[PDB]
Amino acid sequence: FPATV
Amino acid sequence: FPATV
Amino acid sequence: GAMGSMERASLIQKAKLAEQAERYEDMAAFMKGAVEKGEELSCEERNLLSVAYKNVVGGQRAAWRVLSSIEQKSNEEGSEEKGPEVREYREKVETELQGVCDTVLGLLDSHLIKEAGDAESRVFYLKMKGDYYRYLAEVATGDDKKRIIDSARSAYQEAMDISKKEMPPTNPIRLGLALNFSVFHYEIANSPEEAISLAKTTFDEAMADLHTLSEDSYKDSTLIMQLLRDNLTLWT
Amino acid sequence: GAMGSMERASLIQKAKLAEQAERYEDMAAFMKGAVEKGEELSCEERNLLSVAYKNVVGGQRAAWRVLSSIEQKSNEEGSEEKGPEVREYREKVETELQGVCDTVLGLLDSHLIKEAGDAESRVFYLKMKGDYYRYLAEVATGDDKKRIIDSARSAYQEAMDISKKEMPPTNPIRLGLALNFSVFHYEIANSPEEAISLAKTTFDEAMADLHTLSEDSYKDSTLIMQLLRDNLTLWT
Ligand SMILES: *CC(=O)Nc1ccc(-c2nc3ccccn3c2NCc2ccccc2F)cc1
Ligand SMILES: *CC(=O)Nc1ccc(-c2nc3ccccn3c2NCc2ccccc2F)cc1
Ligand SMILES: [Ca+2]
Ligand SMILES: [Ca+2]
Ligand SMILES: [Ca+2]
Ligand SMILES: [Ca+2]
Ligand SMILES: [Ca+2]
Ligand SMILES: [Ca+2]
Ligand SMILES: [Ca+2]
Ligand SMILES: [Ca+2]
Ligand SMILES: [Ca+2]
Ligand SMILES: [Ca+2]
Ligand SMILES: [Ca+2]
Ligand SMILES: [Ca+2]
Ligand SMILES: [Cl-]
Ligand SMILES: [Cl-]
Repeated sequence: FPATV
Repeated sequence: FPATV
Repeated sequence: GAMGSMERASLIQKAKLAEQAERYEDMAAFMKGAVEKGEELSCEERNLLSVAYKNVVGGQRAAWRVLSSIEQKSNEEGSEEKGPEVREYREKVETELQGVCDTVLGLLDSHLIKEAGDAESRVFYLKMKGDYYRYLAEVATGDDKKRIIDSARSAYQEAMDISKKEMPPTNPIRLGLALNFSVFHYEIANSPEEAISLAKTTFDEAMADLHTLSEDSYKDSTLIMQLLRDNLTLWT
Repeated sequence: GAMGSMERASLIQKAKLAEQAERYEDMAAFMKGAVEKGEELSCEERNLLSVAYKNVVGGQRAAWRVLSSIEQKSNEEGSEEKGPEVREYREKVETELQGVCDTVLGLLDSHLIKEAGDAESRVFYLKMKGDYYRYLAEVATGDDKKRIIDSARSAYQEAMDISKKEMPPTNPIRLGLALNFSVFHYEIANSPEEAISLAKTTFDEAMADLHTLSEDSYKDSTLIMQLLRDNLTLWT
């Protein structure tokens, strides 16, 4: 899964 | 802390 | 509300204790109580709110993905029929997740966003609105799926417009917003090219502004820039 | 009970799904529902019950320790007065923890232990009874603290007596019981010499019986033996 903040 | 199961 | 009798300052204090104890459900409940006092939130308080709900919904999303994967496998050719239980339990977790998203969106609509006038608060809350509609979109399969997606897009877009006008390209809120909107494009909107373009442009414009920053600001901006790079590496 | 309308087999199935999704509160609620159907539990089912509640109470204990440490620091000389919030929140977590222990002890008393006739089931449940009284003892400070400690001791002792008579020294239930009773001695009963003696004797008697075991049984017994060794290393 891609990075989110 | 010591090991318990 | 169950937190109605507790002082605002005590709710904030206990949110911080809950964080230390990794009690994120408690942390979220305390911060919901704090929001419902009706006063605006400081920078620190906004980040307590976001951290709390991010952890709660993050756990729900991870569980939902596990259960969805099991459910998908059960509907493959050659899979033995095991009854309604997998679907039921996935639905249970899904409903709980939707409930948390609705709670967060409710706080934003009543009345955090409408009283948020400074760029740093308004962009922060609109990013949250985009994120929680995105989480709803991840589990949506029905007639309103397109409208949920468009609600996420619309919130992100308003946040982007404000951030570009009012914030420097290295601002961590601006950077995090762009990171997440880029993921929205890739994972939700079936728009990988838009996702890549946004991540690259965001990264490059931040790089060009790093020279203006103190050491501490540099550290925080470059952390998020690395996440943009990580996604670009994943996608290219 | 909320699980009263769900099939026993469906509760078990969902407990296993909850475990896969790391949803231990759900797992515990499903297994409580299964117990309340009134039928005895199989080996696998007993271990689903134990795993579920171990994870729930384990998280509570970790949180309680964090908060207790903060509270202790607040009562040191030179510490600024921050009001009742730390105590209140520690008490909240403590009450929740006691509630879970009481729930587990309630299931054991109504009616798991009384219907457990085989050594493997009876020892398993009595070990659980000792463990959950031990967790109550960890947070006890009042008039019944001695009685809580003695309740833990009594359950462990009955389990020990049965296990020595009816099980081989390598039996994993016997080994785990001894590990935990040894920790009870060290951490609760202020009896470090008893703790050390029990761990050493248990280890040595298991070592002498390993030759009787299959590869798979050997693997499982030696895992717990290593924990006995680890505690002995910590304590000597
Ligand atoms: C006042 C305010 O909101 N300031 C703020 C918010 C968020 C951060 C921040 N920097 C980093 C670096 C690396 C990982 C995570 N962060 C955060 N928190 C997550 C987050 C939340 C909202 C927007 C962006 C964002 F990164 C720093 C300062
Ligand atoms: C039928 C039955 O109860 N059998 C059983 C129970 C428990 C285990 C077991 N082996 C190991 C090795 C290493 C770590 C943990 N375990 C477990 N589970 C924890 C546990 C629970 C109760 C008693 C002892 C114990 F170790 C194997 C077989
Ligand atoms: Ca007040
Ligand atoms: Ca079934
Ligand atoms: Ca649904
Ligand atoms: Ca305002
Ligand atoms: Ca500005
Ligand atoms: Ca790649
Ligand atoms: Ca039935
Ligand atoms: Ca205070
Ligand atoms: Ca108390
Ligand atoms: Ca029986
Ligand atoms: Ca036997
Ligand atoms: Ca040592
Ligand atoms: Cl369910
Ligand atoms: Cl509290």
